[PDB]
Amino acid sequence: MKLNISYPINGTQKCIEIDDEHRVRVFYDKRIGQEVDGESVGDEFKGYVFKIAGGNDKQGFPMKQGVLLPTRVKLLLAKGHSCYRPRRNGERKRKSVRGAIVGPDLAVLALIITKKGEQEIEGITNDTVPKRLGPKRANNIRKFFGLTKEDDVRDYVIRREVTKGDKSYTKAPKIQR
Amino acid sequence: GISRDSRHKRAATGAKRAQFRKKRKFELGRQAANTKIGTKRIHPVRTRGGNQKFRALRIETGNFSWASEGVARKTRITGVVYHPSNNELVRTNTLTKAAIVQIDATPFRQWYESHYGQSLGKTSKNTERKWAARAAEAKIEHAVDSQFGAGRLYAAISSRPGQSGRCDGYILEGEELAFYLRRLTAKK
Amino acid sequence: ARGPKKHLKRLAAPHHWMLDKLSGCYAPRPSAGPHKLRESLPLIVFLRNRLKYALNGREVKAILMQRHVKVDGKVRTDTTFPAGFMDVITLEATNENFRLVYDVKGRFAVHRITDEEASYKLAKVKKVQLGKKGIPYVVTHDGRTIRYPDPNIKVNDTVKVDLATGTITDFIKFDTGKLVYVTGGRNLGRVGTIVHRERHEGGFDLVHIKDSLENTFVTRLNNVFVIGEPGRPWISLPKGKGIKLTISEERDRRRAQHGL
RNA sequence: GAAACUGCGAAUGGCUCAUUAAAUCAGUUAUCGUUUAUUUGAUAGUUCCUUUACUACAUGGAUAUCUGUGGUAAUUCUAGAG
RNA sequence: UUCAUAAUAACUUUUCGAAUCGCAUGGCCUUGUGCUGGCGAUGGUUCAUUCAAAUUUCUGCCCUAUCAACUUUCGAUGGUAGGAUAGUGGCCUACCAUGGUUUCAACGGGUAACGGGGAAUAAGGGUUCGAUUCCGGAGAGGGAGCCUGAGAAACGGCUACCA
Ligand SMILES: [Mg+2]
Ligand SMILES: [Mg+2]
Ligand SMILES: [Mg+2]
Ligand SMILES: [Mg+2]
Ligand SMILES: [Mg+2]
Ligand SMILES: [Mg+2]
Ligand SMILES: [Mg+2]
Ligand SMILES: [Mg+2]
Ligand SMILES: [Mg+2]
Ligand SMILES: [Mg+2]
Ligand SMILES: [Mg+2]
Ligand SMILES: [Mg+2]
Ligand SMILES: [Mg+2]
Ligand SMILES: [Mg+2]
Ligand SMILES: [Mg+2]
Ligand SMILES: [Mg+2]
Repeated sequence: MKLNISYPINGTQKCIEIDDEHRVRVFYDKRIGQEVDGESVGDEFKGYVFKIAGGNDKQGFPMKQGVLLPTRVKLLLAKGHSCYRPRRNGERKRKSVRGAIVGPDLAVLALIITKKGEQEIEGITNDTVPKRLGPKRANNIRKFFGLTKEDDVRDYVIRREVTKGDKSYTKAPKIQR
Repeated sequence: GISRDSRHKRAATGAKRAQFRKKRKFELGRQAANTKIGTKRIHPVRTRGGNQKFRALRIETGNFSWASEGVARKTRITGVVYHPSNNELVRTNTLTKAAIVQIDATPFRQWYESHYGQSLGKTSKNTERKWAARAAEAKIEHAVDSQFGAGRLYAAISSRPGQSGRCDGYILEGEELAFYLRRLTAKK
Repeated sequence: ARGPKKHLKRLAAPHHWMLDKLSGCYAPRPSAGPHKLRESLPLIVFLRNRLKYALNGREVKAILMQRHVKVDGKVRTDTTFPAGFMDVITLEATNENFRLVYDVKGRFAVHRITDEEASYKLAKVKKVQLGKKGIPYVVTHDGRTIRYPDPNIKVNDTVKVDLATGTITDFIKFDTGKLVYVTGGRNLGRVGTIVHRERHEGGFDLVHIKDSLENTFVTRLNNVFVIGEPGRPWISLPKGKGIKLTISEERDRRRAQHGL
């Protein structure tokens, strides 16, 4: 089934389709938050290792963390929980949700790559996705720079330039605190 | 869901009132605290108009006051020995208001020792002159000395742990204590 | 209803706002403020209706927003502000100053009153209490809480707030033979002198009032507002001074004073 | 100035008369028997705890919006990553 | 009034006591980013006031006796203590007392009964109507249960059963 792999440090990710019944066999009976070696999921995944963080059932129901069940169940979710977003304040809703144990009923497996392996993936182990925007709070910028705090962080704010086609203009965030 | 409205009760005459309206929210009643002893565990409850209330189930220590010389000290509740409403709470060690409990009684003891120094159960010149000015006026009655020798004081709680969350009360003393010993001797 | 009510249908508005029973389904509900809504007067009513300076709701909103209304020396930019009895409304445009006092028909009449006296205001003492740290304080009918009052100021008494600093300037002690105003019931707008104040142990004090025309009535003490000493009112009484001419006397006034 | 977070209202208004015969309601009282966002008027030095070593010229981490990957036939369904 | 308030002893899984925004940015010269400094906007503890909300006293309701006794083991009336309540209160629990209403119609039954301000009718007395333009109450298919908030047992809010 579909596997959504995500490398955090490169900040990249991809979707991979697998049809063989045996590469996914190791994913069976493995709950969210566990680690599975990359040798047993693909001969191109040598050295790799997969943290399992959520997924989607064949009916589209996501798997909630800490359900420890290989089936679906109806749960009364509220604010703070996953698999639900409340519209009104304190609006509890009873919704279906897949259990945290991975079984054959799954359709997408959300997987983090943790350890860099031997054979490199196309654009995940190689390419890096830049951060879309930098820090905003003053001390956050200082920490992101290691700026020896008493150094007038005023100027060191990043400044993104965009060209309208006729005018090049700068846009930089306002520093809070 | 526990209502406290008067509608469900019969009329003074005795007629069975028909249901006028489904019970409201400003008439609600919540579960009893039925507090216990040990491992302090107070749960906040958000009541009408904010105004946090504190359920004080499983409370071990609290403030207790002595009326004669009027001094308050934090001390441990050690079991309940009498309850004027239901002895079942006594058997289950459920602590509610007006219950009668025993006190570790040490803090009162060395407060007395550092305050009068009469060596119950059987220095700087300033302290000596204070004691001389006191002139052995600490003639507190005999029964409290008896349980001081025993080591456990007899206190009656006065705070409501169900609402306040605290565990405050006052020692039985004077004729008060007398009365309850009679009742306790009825238990004995 | 489950919670506060925020709409005032037109017929349910007090008959002293005395609006038009047609031309509208609702009436301006006064927002929470210094006066009871039954006794108060929204600024929109005072401007659109009493003064006709505006024409409708938008005009009153524009008037209040640009900070030309000053209720007791403060702006009060909300349309339904409850400008109640004895409040002062200042318009720097037209440099005009009004004080709300009932005309003897019993209505909030438009009383153009001078700038010099517009500096201060009168108030009735509704409570005298001791707040935290043993600090005496006095609560007037506006809800103004004046701290550190004169030690012999008592309840039902009257005070003269300077309305600039908001402190106590002078006060009048309630007792017999004293000029007085009425603020409720059939005797709205009536002005007289206290002849007797029967106690009635257990509640609901009553006072007897005799006016200049030598007519006599009786009114509740909650309903009473001492206004000064006889012959020397502490404010400028409205036209007619609240004598409550009889209907036949009013007809004779219409017939006699008549020029067209 | 979209979106989203935050705040506030959504308990007002509108409709109907099914239930209800000391029930509702009306007039008249009481709350020295209580909660009260808001509006209005006032309202606080002590947060030091042994004060002869602290950020007060400003303390920390997430988090939506967004960038991208999806799932379900579909619902104001939303899981993973930054 | 055990009130307002004050004071002593203590207590707290220690609430608040501005690390927030806009405009104008003046004065002092200790002439530096130095010292101060106005008008507001949001907050914020407490006490008042207002919008209120809950209860609450007396009196008042249509027909029916082919409804004369009704209520209490399951609260019926009261006592005490506790629990819960925002708060009084059999509102609930524990233990006691056996009490409360009734021929001045209680209790039960009926209402093609929501109550009222009012409408028709009109010598006077009255008779009938009042679902509906205002005030109250109740309800969102029938039932229960609840989160958020100051305020809901909310339903153009959720949970479950029944249809
Ligand atoms: Mg309504
Ligand atoms: Mg009946
Ligand atoms: Mg007191
Ligand atoms: Mg009681
Ligand atoms: Mg009717
Ligand atoms: Mg009906
Ligand atoms: Mg009707
Ligand atoms: Mg009908
Ligand atoms: Mg209505
Ligand atoms: Mg409803
Ligand atoms: Mg229907
Ligand atoms: Mg709110
Ligand atoms: Mg409902
Ligand atoms: Mg609807
Ligand atoms: Mg509605
Ligand atoms: Mg909803």
